[PDB]
Amino acid sequence: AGKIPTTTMGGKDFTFKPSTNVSVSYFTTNGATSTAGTVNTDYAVNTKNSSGNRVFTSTNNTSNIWYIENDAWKGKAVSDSDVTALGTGDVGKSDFSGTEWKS
Amino acid sequence: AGKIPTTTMGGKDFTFKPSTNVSVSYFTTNGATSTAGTVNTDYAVNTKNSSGNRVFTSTNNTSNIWYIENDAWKGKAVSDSDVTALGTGDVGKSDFSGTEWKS
Amino acid sequence: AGKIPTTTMGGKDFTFKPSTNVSVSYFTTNGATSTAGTVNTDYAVNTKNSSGNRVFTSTNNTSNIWYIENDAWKGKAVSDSDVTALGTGDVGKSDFSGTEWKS
Amino acid sequence: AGKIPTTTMGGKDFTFKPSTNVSVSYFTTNGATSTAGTVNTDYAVNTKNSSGNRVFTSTNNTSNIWYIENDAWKGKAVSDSDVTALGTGDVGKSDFSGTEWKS
Amino acid sequence: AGKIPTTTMGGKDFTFKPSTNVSVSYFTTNGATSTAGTVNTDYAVNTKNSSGNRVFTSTNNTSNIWYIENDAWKGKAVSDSDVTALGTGDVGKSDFSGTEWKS
Amino acid sequence: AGKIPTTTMGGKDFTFKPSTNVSVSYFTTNGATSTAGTVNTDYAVNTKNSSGNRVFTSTNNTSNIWYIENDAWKGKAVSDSDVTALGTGDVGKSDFSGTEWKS
Amino acid sequence: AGKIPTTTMGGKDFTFKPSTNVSVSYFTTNGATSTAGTVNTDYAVNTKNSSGNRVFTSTNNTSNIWYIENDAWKGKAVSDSDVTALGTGDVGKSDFSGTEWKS
Amino acid sequence: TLIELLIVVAIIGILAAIAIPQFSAYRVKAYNSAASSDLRNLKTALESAFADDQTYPPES
Amino acid sequence: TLIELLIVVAIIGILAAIAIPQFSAYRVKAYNSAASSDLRNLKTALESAFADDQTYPPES
Amino acid sequence: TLIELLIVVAIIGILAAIAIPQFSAYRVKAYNSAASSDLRNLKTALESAFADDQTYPPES
Repeated sequence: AGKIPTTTMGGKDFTFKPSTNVSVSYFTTNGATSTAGTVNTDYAVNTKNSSGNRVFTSTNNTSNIWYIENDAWKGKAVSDSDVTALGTGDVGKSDFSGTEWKS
Repeated sequence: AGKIPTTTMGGKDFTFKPSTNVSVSYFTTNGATSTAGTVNTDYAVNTKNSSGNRVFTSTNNTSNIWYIENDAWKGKAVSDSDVTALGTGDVGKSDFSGTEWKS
Repeated sequence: AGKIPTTTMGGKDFTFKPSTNVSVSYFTTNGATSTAGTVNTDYAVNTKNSSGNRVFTSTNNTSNIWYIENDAWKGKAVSDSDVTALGTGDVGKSDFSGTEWKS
Repeated sequence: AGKIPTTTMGGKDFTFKPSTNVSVSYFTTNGATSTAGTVNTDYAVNTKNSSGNRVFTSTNNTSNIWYIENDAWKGKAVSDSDVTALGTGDVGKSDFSGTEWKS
Repeated sequence: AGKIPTTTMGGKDFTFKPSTNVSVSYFTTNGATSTAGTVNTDYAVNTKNSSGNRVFTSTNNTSNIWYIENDAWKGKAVSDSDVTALGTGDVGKSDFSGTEWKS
Repeated sequence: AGKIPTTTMGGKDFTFKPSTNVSVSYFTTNGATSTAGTVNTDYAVNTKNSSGNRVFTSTNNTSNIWYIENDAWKGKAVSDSDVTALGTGDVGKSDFSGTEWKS
Repeated sequence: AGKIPTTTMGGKDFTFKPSTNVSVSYFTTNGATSTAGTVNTDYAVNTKNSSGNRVFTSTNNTSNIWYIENDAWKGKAVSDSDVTALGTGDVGKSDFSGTEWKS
Repeated sequence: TLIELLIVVAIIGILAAIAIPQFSAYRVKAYNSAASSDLRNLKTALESAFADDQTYPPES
Repeated sequence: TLIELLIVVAIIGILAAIAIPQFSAYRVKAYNSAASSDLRNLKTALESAFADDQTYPPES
Repeated sequence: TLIELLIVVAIIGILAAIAIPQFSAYRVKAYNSAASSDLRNLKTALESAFADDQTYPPES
């Protein structure tokens, strides 16, 4: 769970692959349960280049691409805890108060 | 007043956010008065990137996107007076004589 | 004559403006005679981007949008003779034999 | 036979043309026999874009637009046999058991 | 019971099918009892798109189409209890006090 | 007074409701006096959509539906004075000279 | 066959030329048959600098650019057999198991 | 390449001005046609009520 | 040159955030307008069936 | 300097693989939605022709 989806609920492949060296983490309402009768109304997704100092994230009901840009982590993947990514839950987050910013 | 609306009269969010570095100014007939009994029949809106030399504007009863493109201002926002934006009033402006042009 | 109409017979504005850089030519049965007692039963209209190599046209009693796509003219307007537009007359043209094609 | 009708029994043109790249096949009770004394009480018609993976069909006594959506054929027309279209006969088909579905 | 009728009392099919993805619920005085000697003087019927946030309903002795528009339910069908539909009983409801509104 | 009647003199409901967003004004000879012994021989009635630029009216002894179509008022109801509706009195008006027209 | 295409099916030039010293090999479903009635739904293409130790390849239904990077060949072209290029057939190859890699 | 990012910008500007039309009349006509139909319906209601009671209904 | 590859990066970052809008309401309105039209159609079906049999059809 | 021409090469390689997506489904959906609209239009044409001649038009 928590990784890039490989197939949509309609049985068609998610038909998208990441770049050569970027980590991606993806979260939705009902996880990986491809029960063919559920509806994932929201998503939260984040990406970071393994050698990059920036993690980028976006959610379903928001525009813009929101970053953090901490110089500290430079050889981590988004799977690591100390990246402050948007994990399971807080999937909509139509507003941001004081953590991440792009405006 | 004069800024991007955050919520429509129906109580639903205006559900749109601007780009990372663009200033936006928005004007309507009855300003910010969300009296739940008024009808704003017209709008006048303009946008400019803070580092851009062009300000873009459009109104309710007009097609096309009308610009000015003065090299002079390059680090201003549309809130500044010396941008020659479309302020409160002149909200319809279905025609343009000699100030701004896109045709 | 032969240009985009600015006002309909009812005295209301034709309330449509073309794109930034597209030439438009418009023809009807009785030309520009706004005699307030005539009825234009048909129209023939064509458009082309000044920098485009395609001219697009349609008539009253036809579906589809019929083009020509001659690479030759690339900086002309539809007002020019060497564009092979649909001029005054041949306003209905419910069928096309061998000149222009979209099917 | 089996193609889009060009003229109705009243001698008036069928006055409809298909899109730029869509194949259409049309079937009725008495075929093309414009004997000026017959009555076609039913029709069965199907359409597919030549580059599309879906064939769409409907009949006289049914609502909804019923598709098949087989990825296999992608450059075929509805004239081809391996499209599983609704040919001559089975023109009413007010019900569908297990072949095509839109509900 | 409570679903779209398939056949009228005269033995003729109800000869109407719903849209591709809309749930429908239908109620009448004497339910499904096709005893060929009863008379259903009233009906209460409601519809909602499975992905829609609005449920629409109407009854026999009323004009207009009355909705609720709760954002809460978005993947439910009218068969679900938490939709506040017009169930069996309250079939006429020529007036509405404070629950649903279209005026 | 001056609004849509809710009940006829026979004690039966007027059993008609207006559309979702249309204002209606209704006038008769003896107003609202349901004295159970009077006879209203004539009526004058007008309707307008709150967002519409046209007010429609008709009277007892006239055919056709007579409109005005002033672009000026667009968010008014027929209750407003500046709509030039047919108020109390002039209830028959079998002829129209120069104010409103449908012919 | 197997080389860079010079013209597309529409009769327009393929309007692209390779770098000064790079070999290119290109494969498609129906080879060089410009029969003006076929549709090449897929492509497989590979490039290598004559003095380079890397051969780069991509196909229609895949992202990323997949390389091999064998130091062995350094003065070969992609026309040579001992380069392990993607020849005719295996034109889609939406997945790669253990031969070439970019992830 | 920089030239590619000079044509991306040159197409974004083109596709951001496609002469977007005003959808004001095309909806007020619908509103008007709703009101007119409603009035023509109300006339039927009134004239049936008169044929019931020999009188048009009292106001309100 | 390195400076060219410093502006390519500076434009890729700009064109990767253009305030992409949420297309959620703009589709639920379509779904709602489909359901409402369907119901208004079903009303015609019901009221014709009654004018056939003096009774609205039995459920199911 | 040689080190500058070692980072130009190291950025050209990065910006030449940005996970370019396949634009196949995103267009076949458009083709399908054109064909479906066309069929729904043709249904109107057929049912108007029947209301003219009490018969659907003969084929071809």
